[PDB]
Amino acid sequence: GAPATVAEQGEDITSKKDRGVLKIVKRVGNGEETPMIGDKVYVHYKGKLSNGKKFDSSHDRNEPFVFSLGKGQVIKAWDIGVATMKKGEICHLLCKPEYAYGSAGSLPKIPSNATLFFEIELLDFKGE
Repeated sequence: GAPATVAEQGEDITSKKDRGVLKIVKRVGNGEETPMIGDKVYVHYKGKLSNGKKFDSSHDRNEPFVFSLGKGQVIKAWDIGVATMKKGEICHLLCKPEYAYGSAGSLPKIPSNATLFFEIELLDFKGE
């Protein structure tokens, strides 16, 4: 499945190269511009435990998820991963617990020490 494919083939985009955040681009985005730290980023996402269990999707509500890039409003894996995306890009990310919810987890959806999979679409980003 997609999570295994990221574990096997994904690019390690962490600075530490600890395989904490692994990435596969699934659809190429527009041009060369990526969001800057502080930009408001607008994403659609489908989130799964690494075992394939769906835990969330912005599409069910048809409400893009919006956050300020690099501000720690989201799990580290997203601050890292989204910063590498172009507008219109879809990627797959596989995220070790150290870059997600750690040993604490986020019950009831996310157990302790969970690796998370996301398919993320960067819909847009704004200066503000």
